[PDB]
Amino acid sequence: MVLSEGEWQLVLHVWAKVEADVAGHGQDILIRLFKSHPETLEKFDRFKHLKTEAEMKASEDLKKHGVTVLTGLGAILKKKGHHEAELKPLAQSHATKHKIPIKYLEFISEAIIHVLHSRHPGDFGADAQGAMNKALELFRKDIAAKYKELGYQG
Ligand SMILES: Cc1cccc(/C=N/c2ccccc2/N=C/c2cccc(C)c2O)c1O
Ligand SMILES: [Fe+3]
Repeated sequence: MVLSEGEWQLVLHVWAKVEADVAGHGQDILIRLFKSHPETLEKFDRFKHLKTEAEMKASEDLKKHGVTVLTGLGAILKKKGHHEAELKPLAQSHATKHKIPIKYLEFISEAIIHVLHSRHPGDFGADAQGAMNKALELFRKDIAAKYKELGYQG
């Protein structure tokens, strides 16, 4: 995977917008994920009992997790591919502690793209979506590499 500097700038430009409302984007993304793929909700004992979108929107645990996810992802994206230091811990944790399959990472990537488009349609066009897709694909491929290294067939 390789993005042009221009593509990385499209990614960082839209992320600056995500940063103006991290919690809101986080909620939208996780709600999208849980509604699109209900099985992923089973991984959170703290709010796996959430059912309606109203319950999800009112959940402090869901909101907090969305902030954790986007804060971590933002740190990785800003490295423009040179994210070994930030990605290693995330990978090991997801493989040995959380046991998150690669397919789940694919699902959340879909949700991220969808929400960014929904909230920033005037700027998150085909070029930016393509760039973010490549960025998240690189992210997933590098996580998969760490997984395989530790024997976790996620
Ligand atoms: C993508 C991403 C970027 C930055 C940080 C994270 C943090 N993930 C977690 C942190 C603590 C505990 C659990 C985490 N992830 C759980 C999880 C559950 C279902 C589906 C997916 C897909 C998950 O990553 C993250 O998942
Ligand atoms: Fe996670």
